[PDB]
Amino acid sequence: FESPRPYKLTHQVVCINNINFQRKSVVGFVELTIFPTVANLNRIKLNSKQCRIYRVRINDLEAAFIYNDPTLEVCHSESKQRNLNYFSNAYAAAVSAVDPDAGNGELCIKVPSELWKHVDELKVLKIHINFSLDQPKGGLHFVVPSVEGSMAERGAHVFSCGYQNSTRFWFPCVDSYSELCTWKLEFTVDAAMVAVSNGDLVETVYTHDMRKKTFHYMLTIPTAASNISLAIGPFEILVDPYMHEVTHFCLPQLLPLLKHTTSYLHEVFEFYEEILTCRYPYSCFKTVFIDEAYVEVAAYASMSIFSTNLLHSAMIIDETPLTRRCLAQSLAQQFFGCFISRMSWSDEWVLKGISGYIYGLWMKKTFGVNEYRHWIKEELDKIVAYELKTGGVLLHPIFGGGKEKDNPASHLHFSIKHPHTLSWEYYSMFQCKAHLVMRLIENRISMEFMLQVFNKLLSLASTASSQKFQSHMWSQMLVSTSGFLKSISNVSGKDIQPLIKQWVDQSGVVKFYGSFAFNRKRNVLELEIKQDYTSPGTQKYVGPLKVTVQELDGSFNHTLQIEENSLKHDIPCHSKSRRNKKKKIPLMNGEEVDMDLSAMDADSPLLWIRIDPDMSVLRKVEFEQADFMWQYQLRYERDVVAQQESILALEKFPTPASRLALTDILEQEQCFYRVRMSACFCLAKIANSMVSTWTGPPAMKSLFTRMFCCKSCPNIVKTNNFMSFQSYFLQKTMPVAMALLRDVHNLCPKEVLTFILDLIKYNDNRKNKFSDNYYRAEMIDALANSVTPAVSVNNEVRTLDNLNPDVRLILEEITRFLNMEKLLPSYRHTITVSCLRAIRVLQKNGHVPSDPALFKSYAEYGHFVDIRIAALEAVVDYTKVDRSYEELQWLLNMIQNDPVPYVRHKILNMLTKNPPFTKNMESPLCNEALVDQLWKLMNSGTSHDWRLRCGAVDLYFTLFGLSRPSCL
Amino acid sequence: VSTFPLIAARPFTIPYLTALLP
Repeated sequence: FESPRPYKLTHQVVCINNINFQRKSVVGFVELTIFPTVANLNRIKLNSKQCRIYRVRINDLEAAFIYNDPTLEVCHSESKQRNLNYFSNAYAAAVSAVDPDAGNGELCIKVPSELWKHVDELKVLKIHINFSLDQPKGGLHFVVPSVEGSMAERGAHVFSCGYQNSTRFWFPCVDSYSELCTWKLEFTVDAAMVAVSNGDLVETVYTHDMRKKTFHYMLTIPTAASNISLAIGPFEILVDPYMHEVTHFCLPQLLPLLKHTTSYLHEVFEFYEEILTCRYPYSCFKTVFIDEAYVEVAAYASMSIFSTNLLHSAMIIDETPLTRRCLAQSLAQQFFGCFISRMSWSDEWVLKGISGYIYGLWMKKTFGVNEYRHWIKEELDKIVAYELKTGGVLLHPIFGGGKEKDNPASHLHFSIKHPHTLSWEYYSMFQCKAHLVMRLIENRISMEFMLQVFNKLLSLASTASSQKFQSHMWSQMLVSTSGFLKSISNVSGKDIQPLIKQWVDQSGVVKFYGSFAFNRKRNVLELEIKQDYTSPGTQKYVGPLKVTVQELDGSFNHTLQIEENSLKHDIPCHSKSRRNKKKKIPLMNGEEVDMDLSAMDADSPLLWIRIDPDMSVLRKVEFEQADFMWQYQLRYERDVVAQQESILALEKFPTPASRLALTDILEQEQCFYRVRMSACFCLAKIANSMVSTWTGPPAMKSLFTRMFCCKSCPNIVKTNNFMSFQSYFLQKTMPVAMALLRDVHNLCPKEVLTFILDLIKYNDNRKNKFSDNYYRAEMIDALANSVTPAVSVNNEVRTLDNLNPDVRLILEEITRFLNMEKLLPSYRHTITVSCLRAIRVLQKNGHVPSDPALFKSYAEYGHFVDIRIAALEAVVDYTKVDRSYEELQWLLNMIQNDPVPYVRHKILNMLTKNPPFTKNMESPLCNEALVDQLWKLMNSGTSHDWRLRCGAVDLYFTLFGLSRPSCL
Repeated sequence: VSTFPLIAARPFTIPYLTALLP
């Protein structure tokens, strides 16, 4: 109910002063107003790192000072137990001891006996701490362009990105969540550079009248400490006119990009207050764009600060989803970092659950309900893929208290009480399972009842906030899992605790071997299907559910399920649909018009099998039908889920020409965008099986012929095929699938190669007002998908033939596009990213030799994030395939030494995803000194961020995981 | 020098004002 934490807190005043750009330091004093709880509270603990305190003071009395860092290395630096398990357990216990959720110590000021007698008299105190941040090595960021003479004034900015508990790294506090406080914030800033944090503009004139300004932001609204961040430097734009109080802060020469970017946000506010039945529960809302991003999502109190990658300036069409997608994320996680709050790390999952569900509801009534279901399919793809890679993602209410583990989910790391042990794969699937558990709450409880629940939560939050700090009656904003469950059961009490003990408290992905049997094939038994499941390693036995069957022309049959899963079950049978030449359309689904006796329609009243088409269960369903039923699903079905799962099932085995015909019929209608992308991939995989069975034409030429008429297109489609984004996505996708069309003689895509060359010839001027960039990028990706691995028979790598014959033309085109984007550049060098992927594929086919020096020169510092991340993916795969130890040493040294966090994040991420030095396959000899240097990089040099040593924990998961590394 | 003399990397100070300019 209540927090197990003494020393309640009310007020805190920050005052940043003397912020430097040359020695790059910060000095400041912080002010805490504290009501202690119990007597003999002598060793009062706060917590921070990289903070040299100048002095501490309580009412003109400098007391004692304790400053420890057990977040650093093991207490013996040469602890020979250099394995995963001992380091994981010792680090979990050590950083739990860093956490003040016990009698612990990181910053323990000792109360003297005089002030102890004062605590015996009055438990009301004030804390004044003068301190100084150095050159910030994990707590702030000083983005400075390398000029330093004049453009350090105009062109640089100062901010703080970080994780949830990164407030420790910036200014000293408690465990930085779950301390409902109020703040006064004093900012010694430049006259041009504007400081952006929480609260309100409560005292701002040209302040202190000497040379600079000083900002007073007061946060009276009670939040936690894990919401404060200070962006200094950008320029003010009000993009108000619809709701009059939305403020934005961005760097100069980026301002009409904001004038296009911000709008449609008022619609998101309108829909969120249709959901919540309130107002926006603040004064105003702030947004800062910045050329760095620890997290792309990041959402704080009345303020969203994230990357200058999401502008999307009116011509750059393929961020039409992404921009307001990330804005919806940075409003939802905003709303649930503001008021509703966890009591512990194990109690969080409700928050990001309801936030992801709220921006999913936003994705419902803004764009693409079928794309919304496709996003749910991508969520299931992510969850099934990761929890078949690794174990489950469990949502604990249960602790390991009493030095206990209780962790079957400890295949790698600790998960119960602590954030900074987890991986971003685990964190992403935490959010993904939060999405789908909220969809299970949809599946058992009505949406209107959820609106009632959420209105009750925000009613208790807004009533408990903005008051005179009611003593002992103020922690109602801690709305964690237990009381939230009680509120749901008060609204509608059902079997939601079985839903918890299934999906919240048993982290398992469930496959489904629902074996199709065929009764009423003029049979004695009537329409029966067997249920079966067993697949251990990561399995789960889920019982009572329902099953959806569509008839030929008839009812949605729904059938119960049972536990003890060696089962046989029935169907609420259709009539005997006989004389079906007369029974043409007896109401299939409304007024849909379809006629085929082409199936096995002698004695078959069934068409399709389905288990929960609204996608309740974390599922991977495996079964078999007749192939005619699968192909008849792809002429029309009212589920994009059914369409793309039949697309996968018909990507596996078949090759008739009627499949190609029905695929081309499905691709020429108004059905869906990405269904046709994966259907062109069906055409690719099936025409790859047309080596000896080349019955049709060379495919997908007639699809460009019969669908696109500019001026009737005399054999060639050239100009101005836009303003219909169906054709935009389709022309973006299809030549990539055309480049896969291969029959095995030399795989011979020569007509397709020349056709793609002719398409690259025929680009448009400014008649298209749509910045023809991604079309070029995916055609270069089709050139990358022109993999020809079998040219170098003996030695043709090293400028022998000036290698021949079409590879040289592809080199000409990628040279042209690289130098055009060196001269033109149009939007982020995305063409250069596709070209570098093409150059790596050519290095993987032995045409351009395996040399990292181009990728080395594009992994340098002063480039864009995407260029650098593509070159780093390239050099990670280079270290995987080739035996380059020296570039791995440089890669680890740049993991140690660079100021950008996200490139380190993604180096570690896709170094874990694409590993060299593979466990129990050790030919390049990691045992020599690489185990030692990786152990050092886990211990030392990684006190900057938590996630970098989390990625290093992922590295030792991949590299020599549950054993000694076979050194000694 | 004859066939494919690709332009080497510049890397310069401020990437976001250049690579995000219409």
